[PDB]
Amino acid sequence: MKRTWQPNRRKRAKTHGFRARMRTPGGRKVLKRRRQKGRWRLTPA
Amino acid sequence: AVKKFKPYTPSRRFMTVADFSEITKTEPEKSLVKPLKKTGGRNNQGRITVRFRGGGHKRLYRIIDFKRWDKVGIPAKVAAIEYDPNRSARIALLHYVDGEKRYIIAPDGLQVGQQVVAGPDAPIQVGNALPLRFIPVGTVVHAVELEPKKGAKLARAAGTSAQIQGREGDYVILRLPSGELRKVHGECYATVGAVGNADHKNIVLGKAGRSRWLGRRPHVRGAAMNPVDHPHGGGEGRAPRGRPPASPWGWQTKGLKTRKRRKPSSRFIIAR
RNA sequence: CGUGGUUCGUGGAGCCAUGGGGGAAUCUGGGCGGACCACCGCCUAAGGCUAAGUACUCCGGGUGACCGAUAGCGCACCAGU
RNA sequence: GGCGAGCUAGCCCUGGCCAGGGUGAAGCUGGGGUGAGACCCAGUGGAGGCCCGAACCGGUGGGGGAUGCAAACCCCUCGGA
RNA sequence: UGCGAAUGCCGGCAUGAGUAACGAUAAAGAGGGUGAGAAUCCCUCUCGCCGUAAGCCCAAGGGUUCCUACGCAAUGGUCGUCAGCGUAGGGUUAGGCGGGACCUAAGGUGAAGCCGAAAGGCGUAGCCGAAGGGCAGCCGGUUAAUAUUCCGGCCCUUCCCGCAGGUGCGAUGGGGGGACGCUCUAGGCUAGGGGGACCGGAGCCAUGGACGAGCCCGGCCAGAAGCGCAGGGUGGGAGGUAGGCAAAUCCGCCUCCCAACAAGCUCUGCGUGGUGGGGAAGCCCGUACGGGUGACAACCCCCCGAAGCCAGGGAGCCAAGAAAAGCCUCUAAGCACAACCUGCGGGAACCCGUACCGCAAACCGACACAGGUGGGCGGGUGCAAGAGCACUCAGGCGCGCGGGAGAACCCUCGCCAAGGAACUCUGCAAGUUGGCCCCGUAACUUCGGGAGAAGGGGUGCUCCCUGGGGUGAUGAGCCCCGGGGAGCCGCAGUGAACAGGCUCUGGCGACUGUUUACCAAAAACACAGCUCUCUGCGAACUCGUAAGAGGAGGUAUAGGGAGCGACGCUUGCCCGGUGCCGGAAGGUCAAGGGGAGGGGUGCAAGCCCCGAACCGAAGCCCCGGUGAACGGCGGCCGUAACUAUAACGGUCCUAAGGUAGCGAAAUUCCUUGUCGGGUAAGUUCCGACCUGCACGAAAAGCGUAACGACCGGAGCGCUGUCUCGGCGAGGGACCCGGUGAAAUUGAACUGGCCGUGAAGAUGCGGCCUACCCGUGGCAGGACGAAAAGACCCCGUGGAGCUUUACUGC
RNA sequence: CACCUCGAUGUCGGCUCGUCGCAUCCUGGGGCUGAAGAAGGUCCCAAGGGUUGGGCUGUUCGCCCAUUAAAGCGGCACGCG
RNA sequence: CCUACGGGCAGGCGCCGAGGGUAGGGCCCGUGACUGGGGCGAAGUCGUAACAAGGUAGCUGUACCGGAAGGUGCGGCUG
RNA sequence: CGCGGGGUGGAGCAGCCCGGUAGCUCGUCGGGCUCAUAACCCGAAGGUCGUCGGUUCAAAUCCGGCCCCCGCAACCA
Ligand SMILES: [Mg+2]
Ligand SMILES: [Mg+2]
Ligand SMILES: [Mg+2]
Ligand SMILES: [Mg+2]
Ligand SMILES: [Mg+2]
Ligand SMILES: [Mg+2]
Ligand SMILES: [Mg+2]
Ligand SMILES: [Mg+2]
Ligand SMILES: [Mg+2]
Ligand SMILES: [Mg+2]
Ligand SMILES: [Mg+2]
Ligand SMILES: [Mg+2]
Ligand SMILES: [Mg+2]
Ligand SMILES: [Mg+2]
Ligand SMILES: [Mg+2]
Ligand SMILES: [Mg+2]
Ligand SMILES: [Mg+2]
Ligand SMILES: [Mg+2]
Ligand SMILES: [Mg+2]
Ligand SMILES: [Mg+2]
Ligand SMILES: [Mg+2]
Ligand SMILES: [Mg+2]
Ligand SMILES: [Mg+2]
Ligand SMILES: [Mg+2]
Ligand SMILES: [Mg+2]
Ligand SMILES: [Mg+2]
Ligand SMILES: [Mg+2]
Ligand SMILES: [Mg+2]
Ligand SMILES: [Mg+2]
Ligand SMILES: [Mg+2]
Ligand SMILES: [Mg+2]
Ligand SMILES: [Mg+2]
Ligand SMILES: [Mg+2]
Ligand SMILES: [Mg+2]
Ligand SMILES: [Mg+2]
Ligand SMILES: [Mg+2]
Ligand SMILES: [Mg+2]
Ligand SMILES: [Mg+2]
Ligand SMILES: [Mg+2]
Ligand SMILES: [Mg+2]
Ligand SMILES: [Mg+2]
Ligand SMILES: [Mg+2]
Ligand SMILES: [Mg+2]
Ligand SMILES: [Mg+2]
Ligand SMILES: [Mg+2]
Ligand SMILES: [Mg+2]
Ligand SMILES: [Mg+2]
Ligand SMILES: [Mg+2]
Ligand SMILES: [Mg+2]
Ligand SMILES: [Mg+2]
Ligand SMILES: [Mg+2]
Ligand SMILES: [Mg+2]
Ligand SMILES: [Mg+2]
Ligand SMILES: [Mg+2]
Ligand SMILES: [Mg+2]
Ligand SMILES: [Mg+2]
Ligand SMILES: [Mg+2]
Ligand SMILES: [Mg+2]
Ligand SMILES: [Mg+2]
Ligand SMILES: [Mg+2]
Ligand SMILES: [Mg+2]
Ligand SMILES: [Mg+2]
Ligand SMILES: [Mg+2]
Ligand SMILES: [Mg+2]
Ligand SMILES: [Mg+2]
Ligand SMILES: [Mg+2]
Ligand SMILES: [Mg+2]
Ligand SMILES: [Mg+2]
Ligand SMILES: [Mg+2]
Ligand SMILES: [Mg+2]
Ligand SMILES: [Mg+2]
Ligand SMILES: [Mg+2]
Ligand SMILES: [Mg+2]
Ligand SMILES: [Mg+2]
Ligand SMILES: [Mg+2]
Ligand SMILES: [Mg+2]
Ligand SMILES: [Mg+2]
Ligand SMILES: [Mg+2]
Ligand SMILES: [Mg+2]
Ligand SMILES: [Mg+2]
Ligand SMILES: [Mg+2]
Ligand SMILES: [Mg+2]
Ligand SMILES: [Mg+2]
Ligand SMILES: [Mg+2]
Ligand SMILES: [Mg+2]
Ligand SMILES: [Mg+2]
Ligand SMILES: [Mg+2]
Ligand SMILES: [Mg+2]
Ligand SMILES: [Mg+2]
Ligand SMILES: [Mg+2]
Ligand SMILES: [Mg+2]
Ligand SMILES: [Mg+2]
Ligand SMILES: [Mg+2]
Ligand SMILES: [Mg+2]
Ligand SMILES: [Mg+2]
Ligand SMILES: [Mg+2]
Ligand SMILES: [Mg+2]
Ligand SMILES: [Mg+2]
Ligand SMILES: [Mg+2]
Ligand SMILES: [Mg+2]
Ligand SMILES: [Mg+2]
Ligand SMILES: [Mg+2]
Ligand SMILES: [Mg+2]
Ligand SMILES: [Mg+2]
Ligand SMILES: [Mg+2]
Ligand SMILES: [Mg+2]
Ligand SMILES: [Mg+2]
Ligand SMILES: [Mg+2]
Ligand SMILES: [Mg+2]
Ligand SMILES: [Mg+2]
Ligand SMILES: [Mg+2]
Ligand SMILES: [Mg+2]
Ligand SMILES: [Mg+2]
Ligand SMILES: [Mg+2]
Ligand SMILES: [Mg+2]
Ligand SMILES: [Mg+2]
Ligand SMILES: [Mg+2]
Ligand SMILES: [Mg+2]
Ligand SMILES: [Mg+2]
Ligand SMILES: [Mg+2]
Ligand SMILES: [Mg+2]
Ligand SMILES: [Mg+2]
Ligand SMILES: [Mg+2]
Ligand SMILES: [Mg+2]
Ligand SMILES: [Mg+2]
Ligand SMILES: [Mg+2]
Ligand SMILES: [Mg+2]
Ligand SMILES: [Mg+2]
Ligand SMILES: [Mg+2]
Ligand SMILES: [Mg+2]
Ligand SMILES: [Mg+2]
Ligand SMILES: [Mg+2]
Ligand SMILES: [Mg+2]
Ligand SMILES: [Mg+2]
Ligand SMILES: [Mg+2]
Ligand SMILES: [Mg+2]
Ligand SMILES: [Mg+2]
Ligand SMILES: [Mg+2]
Ligand SMILES: [Mg+2]
Ligand SMILES: [Mg+2]
Ligand SMILES: [Mg+2]
Ligand SMILES: [Mg+2]
Ligand SMILES: [Mg+2]
Ligand SMILES: [Mg+2]
Ligand SMILES: [Mg+2]
Ligand SMILES: [Mg+2]
Ligand SMILES: [Mg+2]
Ligand SMILES: [Mg+2]
Ligand SMILES: [Mg+2]
Ligand SMILES: [Mg+2]
Ligand SMILES: [Mg+2]
Ligand SMILES: [Mg+2]
Ligand SMILES: [Mg+2]
Ligand SMILES: [Mg+2]
Ligand SMILES: [Mg+2]
Ligand SMILES: [Mg+2]
Ligand SMILES: [Mg+2]
Repeated sequence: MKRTWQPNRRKRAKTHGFRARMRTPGGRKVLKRRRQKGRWRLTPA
Repeated sequence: AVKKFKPYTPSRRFMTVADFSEITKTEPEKSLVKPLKKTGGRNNQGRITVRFRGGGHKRLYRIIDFKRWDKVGIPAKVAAIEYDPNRSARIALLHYVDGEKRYIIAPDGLQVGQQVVAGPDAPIQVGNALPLRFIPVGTVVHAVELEPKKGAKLARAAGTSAQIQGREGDYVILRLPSGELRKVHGECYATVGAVGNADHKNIVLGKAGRSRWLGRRPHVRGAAMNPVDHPHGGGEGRAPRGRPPASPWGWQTKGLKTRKRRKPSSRFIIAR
């Protein structure tokens, strides 16, 4: 039946995007985290 | 005066629709003075703050004129009486000789051809607005201001009226639709007559769907709930309140008075 | 009056700070020595600056009765893959 | 302390869809009726959380499936339309 | 620092096992080719399957999967020479298509402003924000692979400059406009489709007949101006003006004068059109696809006809149906040697996307997964219609293991003698019924219903006669509704496919609806409707620390909370307790005021502590009201001229002792109460009695037509449900080739009985029986597998819930 | 009673298939009788084989209808998921 | 088959048709657990409604209430 | 079996707690008013306190056994 993943390019940027991460202070932290750890990707592609 | 239906379908049996003979040749309710986009939404920034609302026919806002001193002396002719989905009442469209058009909430018996006017002058005839103080004790009236220049706020629902039982000092005594006795400043513009479309009280939606077109979503009794979400909720095959009847938020809903006591408004009230 | 800080949890409860109310004085003036008074002493509030000794290790070096690829950092290897 | 309404629930803005059948409300016109009416009868008309029934939305009973085709499926039957 | 256990951790390898399975039962067969190797790749022919699709286009998403050469280790459930796989090279062409240098929507963001310990929150203008609004390209050809993008033909927009002609030009400002619902619907067209004796075409005469008005095949597409046909839009002139936050000559309003018509003007649609281009069968070629010919192809008449176009068309209705820009007009500063408008002409025209898959092997589901996924097109014949059903065109497929065999058993189907619910918890299941036309149809009812009630008859084909309509000329043709008559055939004419079994009677809920995504669809929720109660508007109420916001741009015919639940007849008594409402007195009580008096230290002045009376709120007490507020609504004894029984009486208690109605009930313990009814026989069912363990009136009482995938009873019809089984079919099971799992597993050389043993022994005792090893089957046992029992207890273990538990906010 | 089993010994009835016991329901053989015959009563022997179809209820059981030679009682984890 | 054949009879088919069957209606009668009132019946219970202001003038139509007669409300009659 | 209450003149109740008193209403009996009855008024009688013990100076009362009557409870399984 209908599963949980209905990919939508716009939703994914609008939600987990870089510009999205940067507004909420909690989001900046996510980035600050993924950098510290050295994530090759700070954000979904 | 409230149209009936034959029972050619259930719910059509006891159902009842408004009578629209007072609706002068009218359909597209003239832009300019209204309509106006009406932002219909059932809650505030985020959360629902008024329960069981939503859906319902999309509707254009009719920007009506609730202060008439705006046009002292300048009379106007009654051009039309039309449907407004934003109030129980009907709105009269009146052309001024100024060339300006605006809607007014249609008084009862107001014919489509009358000259209307507002001001200390103003003949005491149905449709004319006047500062209360200059209105003969005993006359009924509607669309009353509560404080000078703040715009009419009383008796605007279909059929609602208000009598001026007397005067005292800068104020006049009004008997409101509620039956309350209120001192109101004499300088407050009222407009002689009683609202209108008063058969409005006797319509019968008839079906569930009808209540929805009006944008009223289903209402569920606490009783039907669990204890998590309402004071009455749980205990097997239902069971009497089991406490003094209360709102989902805990407060009692039978009799408990809720008006703030220290309200300054208090010293100008005198009834039910 | 209401609270915090101090070992001090209302305790005989000072001292320091202060949300609220009232509200001074300028050397013979003020604060303090654990309720309060006296005596005796200590110090000059309601402005500010001040290196060094002190803390830490992304980083560099030196050592090891530290590990030796299931150990040792998650990664000795194109691993935060 | 953060991450989630790309599943699901509600609401908001803006678009889209519902084969074809049937029943025949008001109103209208004509005839009758009366002091005038009510009302009656035809014809017309085409209302309805109206009827039958695909799409579409469902999940009623049963059978199968049970390391499945499937971490909710398949067939027959059934509800709304 | 020593391992054998921790349902231990990581890793390796076993067992089950050559076992189950190899993923829809739409289906295959042969020939030829290639190759080391072929059921599996290429080609041909034959067969089968989709065809409102299993064909075709678009949007998401995916991201080289596209085309070609070479290749087969692995991925492919077998094979593989093939592939969506490995390597390499190629491939995505736009002023007009989509999106951006346009507009606004919800929402977001946000100068001003407001609020918040910090983080931050709100927020007017503005800005961002589209599948909505605006806006100029149609058709053919070409590539292995792109094309409205290249080419070809015809056509068009904007920007810049110039020339001419015209005018007060000028806007972020004003106004008109854009501009809007649902249902039904007129006329005229179009896509689309059928027919044709007419036009064009390779061929064909078979097997008994046919050389024929034979058969088979095709008879179009795009297209400016102009012109026609249909439709939408729209008044003209003058005067006054105080309104449209400046100004308008525009709009609004008033008077007057002319058309009220679409006449005029204007826009769109359709037709015709220069021109451009396509163009079947069949046959020939060689494919892995296509290509030549057929061709100088022909290219025409008739009919059926949209849900689409003219579009803002018309009518009815109530629930009363976005915005902004482009656009037009008006003026403002400003400029008017400007500027703008019309026509022509030259020049200029940017960024991103474009391959391929897209109902699926390329998207979401760990998989080449029987699931999920939005919009458009979706032909023909027939069946009353239709997107239904059957067959079929175009196109696409036979679903990536096969070959044999003909057991049990299972699944999915077909039929069955006699009987016909005897089956069972229950007709579960399955059968019967079944479309259309006509005849006919009850109680009851809210007059609509109940109704497809029930129950019946007709249904094919042939010939003859005959009526009406649409299109044409009134005529033929063609298309459509029929009407009457005489006959033919079968077991049977909706001859296949899709297509209600019916009636009677109770319970609950009025009704359509909603719900435990994945064990409950219901008598539960919701529902119109009744009642209570709160709220006078900066309303009550809700969210938030706040600002603020919803309520509502609403105003008591309104909004919030609560119960009840269409409708009908109704809803009694108790205010003592709890709640709520009223009560300016009195009683009590906090801070505070107040200070009579007491005390600590000083020689003193003083300084500093305590602290009575007294004036000090709400609340509580107290005093009343209140029942669709929380709630409640008696016990014993006696009594009538047979007997029973008790209208009547006595007494105790209470705040008051249950009224109407209903009652063995979704409630009745005793209980299969008792009587009647149904049955040969009735624990259930219907009617009734009342002895109501333990009904009762808005947690409503009693009824009620209609409605129900609810639940109970009865009958008719019909049946494999059954007596009671039998046969048959296909898919597995079996055998052969290929691939090849899983839970589980202390180790095994693993029998019966009677005993014993931690009380249920393959494993101990005694006896009995038994050569070693497999295969197809059955499930009694291994206290068989699975899950550290959900029940039960225990833990001074958790958590959700409640209140007159405690203590807080 | 609390002995194995709570790191699971599925718990009533039905259906299917049975197998055993005898304390025998029927048939076979008997003694006694208040056994005339016929039919019975009662105890003894005997487990070969047999022991019906229906209505009510989930029922086991029980009641009832119609029969019958008879409509037997128990055990087998109240036999057997 | 018979003729005195362009005939008759037999025989065949068809309409109608007694009645039989299936289905659904109507009217009437009998009967039924139980149930409503009614009539009648030498000496039952309870009360006092009416007749005399019947000890609350009576009666009345309606409505509510009550062991019972009744009471009360609203209006009407005078008998 | 469990738990709680009750038993007192003829009827229905109080007196039991807290030891010594037996009380209220009705009924019954005699007397009045009445033609008579009821109502009404004046008087009166009647109880060992369910039984058996126990405690105490003394028991309806406090205690235990039993006999009765009424009510409640019987849940997970
Ligand atoms: Mg996932
Ligand atoms: Mg993923
Ligand atoms: Mg998108
Ligand atoms: Mg920062
Ligand atoms: Mg890198
Ligand atoms: Mg509700
Ligand atoms: Mg609930
Ligand atoms: Mg919650
Ligand atoms: Mg609660
Ligand atoms: Mg409750
Ligand atoms: Mg209950
Ligand atoms: Mg303490
Ligand atoms: Mg201070
Ligand atoms: Mg000093
Ligand atoms: Mg000090
Ligand atoms: Mg000291
Ligand atoms: Mg000091
Ligand atoms: Mg200082
Ligand atoms: Mg200093
Ligand atoms: Mg420093
Ligand atoms: Mg280092
Ligand atoms: Mg070492
Ligand atoms: Mg290693
Ligand atoms: Mg390592
Ligand atoms: Mg490091
Ligand atoms: Mg590691
Ligand atoms: Mg690396
Ligand atoms: Mg969502
Ligand atoms: Mg419907
Ligand atoms: Mg229906
Ligand atoms: Mg339907
Ligand atoms: Mg469609
Ligand atoms: Mg199902
Ligand atoms: Mg279900
Ligand atoms: Mg199912
Ligand atoms: Mg199932
Ligand atoms: Mg059906
Ligand atoms: Mg259906
Ligand atoms: Mg080991
Ligand atoms: Mg060990
Ligand atoms: Mg390895
Ligand atoms: Mg095996
Ligand atoms: Mg096998
Ligand atoms: Mg196999
Ligand atoms: Mg496909
Ligand atoms: Mg690749
Ligand atoms: Mg190749
Ligand atoms: Mg390979
Ligand atoms: Mg392979
Ligand atoms: Mg596979
Ligand atoms: Mg390819
Ligand atoms: Mg490749
Ligand atoms: Mg495109
Ligand atoms: Mg530019
Ligand atoms: Mg914008
Ligand atoms: Mg913000
Ligand atoms: Mg924009
Ligand atoms: Mg658009
Ligand atoms: Mg465009
Ligand atoms: Mg093309
Ligand atoms: Mg292509
Ligand atoms: Mg055409
Ligand atoms: Mg055509
Ligand atoms: Mg030729
Ligand atoms: Mg021939
Ligand atoms: Mg010829
Ligand atoms: Mg043709
Ligand atoms: Mg005009
Ligand atoms: Mg054209
Ligand atoms: Mg043209
Ligand atoms: Mg040509
Ligand atoms: Mg081919
Ligand atoms: Mg229109
Ligand atoms: Mg703008
Ligand atoms: Mg101009
Ligand atoms: Mg392309
Ligand atoms: Mg393409
Ligand atoms: Mg594919
Ligand atoms: Mg495609
Ligand atoms: Mg599709
Ligand atoms: Mg996939
Ligand atoms: Mg596959
Ligand atoms: Mg698939
Ligand atoms: Mg779906
Ligand atoms: Mg036919
Ligand atoms: Mg059909
Ligand atoms: Mg089909
Ligand atoms: Mg087919
Ligand atoms: Mg084909
Ligand atoms: Mg397959
Ligand atoms: Mg049969
Ligand atoms: Mg038969
Ligand atoms: Mg039969
Ligand atoms: Mg039966
Ligand atoms: Mg049976
Ligand atoms: Mg069935
Ligand atoms: Mg069928
Ligand atoms: Mg019925
Ligand atoms: Mg035929
Ligand atoms: Mg004709
Ligand atoms: Mg049907
Ligand atoms: Mg049906
Ligand atoms: Mg219902
Ligand atoms: Mg659902
Ligand atoms: Mg469910
Ligand atoms: Mg507001
Ligand atoms: Mg608002
Ligand atoms: Mg309810
Ligand atoms: Mg009540
Ligand atoms: Mg009370
Ligand atoms: Mg009271
Ligand atoms: Mg009270
Ligand atoms: Mg009280
Ligand atoms: Mg007698
Ligand atoms: Mg009961
Ligand atoms: Mg009988
Ligand atoms: Mg039952
Ligand atoms: Mg009761
Ligand atoms: Mg009840
Ligand atoms: Mg109630
Ligand atoms: Mg109810
Ligand atoms: Mg009922
Ligand atoms: Mg329903
Ligand atoms: Mg149902
Ligand atoms: Mg069978
Ligand atoms: Mg063996
Ligand atoms: Mg043993
Ligand atoms: Mg031994
Ligand atoms: Mg042994
Ligand atoms: Mg074996
Ligand atoms: Mg076994
Ligand atoms: Mg088996
Ligand atoms: Mg086990
Ligand atoms: Mg455990
Ligand atoms: Mg605890
Ligand atoms: Mg034990
Ligand atoms: Mg023990
Ligand atoms: Mg075990
Ligand atoms: Mg024996
Ligand atoms: Mg039964
Ligand atoms: Mg047995
Ligand atoms: Mg037992
Ligand atoms: Mg058992
Ligand atoms: Mg089982
Ligand atoms: Mg009788
Ligand atoms: Mg009687
Ligand atoms: Mg009387
Ligand atoms: Mg009397
Ligand atoms: Mg009287
Ligand atoms: Mg009484
Ligand atoms: Mg009366
Ligand atoms: Mg009277
Ligand atoms: Mg007594
Ligand atoms: Mg006495
Ligand atoms: Mg006496
Ligand atoms: Mg004694
Ligand atoms: Mg419990």
